[PDB]
Amino acid sequence: CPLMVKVLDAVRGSPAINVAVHVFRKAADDTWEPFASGKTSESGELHGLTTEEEFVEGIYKVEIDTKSYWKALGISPFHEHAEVVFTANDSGPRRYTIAALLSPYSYSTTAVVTNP
Amino acid sequence: CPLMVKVLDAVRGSPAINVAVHVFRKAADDTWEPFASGKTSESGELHGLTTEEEFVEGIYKVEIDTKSYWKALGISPFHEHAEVVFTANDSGPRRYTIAALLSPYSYSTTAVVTNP
Amino acid sequence: CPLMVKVLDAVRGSPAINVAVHVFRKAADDTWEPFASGKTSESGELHGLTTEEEFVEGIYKVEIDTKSYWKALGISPFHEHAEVVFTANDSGPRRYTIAALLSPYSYSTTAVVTNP
Amino acid sequence: CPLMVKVLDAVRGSPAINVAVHVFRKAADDTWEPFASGKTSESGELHGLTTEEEFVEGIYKVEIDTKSYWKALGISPFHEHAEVVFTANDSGPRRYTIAALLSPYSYSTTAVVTNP
Ligand SMILES: OB(O)c1ccc(/C=C/c2cc(O)cc(O)c2)c(Cl)c1
Ligand SMILES: OB(O)c1ccc(/C=C/c2cc(O)cc(O)c2)c(Cl)c1
Repeated sequence: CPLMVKVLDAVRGSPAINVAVHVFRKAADDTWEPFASGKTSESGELHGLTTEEEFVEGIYKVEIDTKSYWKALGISPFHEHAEVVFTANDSGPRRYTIAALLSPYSYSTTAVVTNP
Repeated sequence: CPLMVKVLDAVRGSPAINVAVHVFRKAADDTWEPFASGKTSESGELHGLTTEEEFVEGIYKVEIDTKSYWKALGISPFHEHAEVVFTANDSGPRRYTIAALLSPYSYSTTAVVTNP
Repeated sequence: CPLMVKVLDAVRGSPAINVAVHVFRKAADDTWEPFASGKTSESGELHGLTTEEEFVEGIYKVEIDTKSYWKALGISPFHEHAEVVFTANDSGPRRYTIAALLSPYSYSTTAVVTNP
Repeated sequence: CPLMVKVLDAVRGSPAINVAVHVFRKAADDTWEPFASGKTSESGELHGLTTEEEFVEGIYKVEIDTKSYWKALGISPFHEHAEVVFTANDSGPRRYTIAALLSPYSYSTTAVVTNP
């Protein structure tokens, strides 16, 4: 797929499983249109959010529901969620992996952008 | 200073200087109302955004114009901006420092929540 | 394999390719014995460092040559290398992924520990 | 203060208090000679490690006893310690802050290098 999301847990040393993820795309009217959604697998990965034909040039926001994830482990986390906003495919079609590493009061995110 | 924002540059190994920073607070209609903003100092810090009386419980968003920072340095930046969304809670006397460490394709953020 | 190393580049938004990696194991005499070595592939991954029979209980140090990596891109980085030191398999045999995310003046590392 | 060390807790969202910190300097025989050490304050900071005259160019190692920190909080910590290895260079008047952000299975570190 042209878009994949990977989530890691820095407290447990494991993939972040069952993490809800929502993708929005900025519409012409400048509002965030819902584009795709899903949940991470046993390996902390989310595959199949979209296809090459559907994943056109645009501004995208990937929202990772970190709060729900931590609450289900008894932790009262700082953030509501992690948000990643970026322009996609404005220099031709590429493959995007959005990775996040999660702690209760901190997170980091990076992007791996590759051209097939 | 119940809220401070500090921004660092992981490429140059320096404070992120003259970075635009916006704080929004979610309203009743769940809209993002502008709350405070400014530009980071020579120390990469932004103080005096708000006061203890004005900084009530609620949901807050800190938005960092990372795109403009990297452009001014001539790196092609991946993110449109860096966004940090959290709930301010009154559980005792608290002060919040929102730190962000910036790279062209990644950022990390942490909250340092302390009792004065 | 029971030990894999993954390295990402936060400046370029890509896997960190051709990164030299050395693994040491603390010997009885309390010196660091050379245990395994290798280089990351096109995907930023290093496979085949060791086997289940060889990867016994111990204290291990994984040294990632970050300086050589950046120098070959014209960057004069802060760190000599990234070092990850940890006790392995003292609670039974497990699989270890050591991940690093690299910037010129910063890096982060995490561990994904799974039980097959 | 040409060298400061600051340590933060990504789980509790707080300064890492009373953390042991050791600084070593590589000798001619390429041995790690003890150079300075101490314990972080209530602010997670360690000042007065050295002086401008004593802090000559060379290779330095900052070692943080993260294992003992997490044990005191009852989390099973992955790393034996966190280590940061860098070359101090005289290219102009410089001051170094070595920051580390700690999780049980991960840490990130950055250098803030500034001209007084
Ligand atoms: O295919 B795999 O086995 C795999 C393993 C680990 C990662 C980790 C990515 C990462 C993101 C951060 O913000 C900080 C950090 O230290 C690591 C990834 Cl993308 C893939
Ligand atoms: O004195 B202060 O007000 C202060 C507060 C916070 C930091 C450091 C923040 C930091 C954040 C990350 O997401 C990764 C990382 O390695 C470091 C520093 Cl240096 C200083």
